[PDB]
Amino acid sequence: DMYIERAGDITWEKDAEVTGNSPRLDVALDESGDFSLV
Amino acid sequence: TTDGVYRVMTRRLLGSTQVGVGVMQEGVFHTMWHVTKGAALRSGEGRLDPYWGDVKQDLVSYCGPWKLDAAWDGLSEVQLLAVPPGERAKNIQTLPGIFKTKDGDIGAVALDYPAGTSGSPILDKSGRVIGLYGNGVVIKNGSYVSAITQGKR
Ligand SMILES: CNC1Cc2ccccc2C1
Repeated sequence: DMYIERAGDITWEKDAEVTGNSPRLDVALDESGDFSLV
Repeated sequence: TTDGVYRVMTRRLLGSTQVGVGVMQEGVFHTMWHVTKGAALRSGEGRLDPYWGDVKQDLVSYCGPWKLDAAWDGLSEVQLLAVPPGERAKNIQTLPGIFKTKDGDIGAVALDYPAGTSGSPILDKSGRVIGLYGNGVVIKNGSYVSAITQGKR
C-alpha cells in the first residue's frame, strides 16, 4: 500500500548545475512499454 | 493536494521505500505506470484512485484526466527536477537528445538516477512539465537515457 509525500514546488532553478550530453538514438517501443535500441 | 512534486512511497518492504515520484497539478496526480502498476494511493488520510492509464505510454493519472500538455521545443535546454530516494529535490539542466522511432521523434535526457526517481518531472524554462523521467534505454556504453514521456490532454 502506497502513499505520497510532498517534496517541493515545480520551478525552474536559475543557476542549476548543467550536465548530460544529447544522444540521437534509433529506438523501438514495444507493446509492454519498453524501449530498445535498434 | 497542493500542486508540486511528490515522492511515491511504500512500507510493504523493509522500512519505507521510495518506488517513484509524480506531479500534482490541477487536482490530478501524474506518474509513470511502472511505478504504481495502477494501484490506488494514499495521501494523508485520503485516497487517490486511478483515473486513466496506459502501459505502452507508461503513464497513469489519479483523480482526473492527464493534465500535462507542454512539449519540448526541440531546441532549448530543460531541467530534470530529480527527487532521488532519501535525497532532497534538485534541478539538473541539460540539452535533450532524441529518441527516433518509426512513429516519430521524442526528446530524451541522458541523466542517470536510481529507479525510485521514476516519475520526476522534466521542465521547460517557463516551469511547465514537458514530461516525466524514467522510461528509457541503456546505450552501447552502459549509461542510461530516459525518454521525455508526455501524455495527451
Ligand atoms: C549509479 N547511479 C547513481 C546515480 C545516483 C544519484 C543519486 C543517488 C544515487 C545514485 C545512483
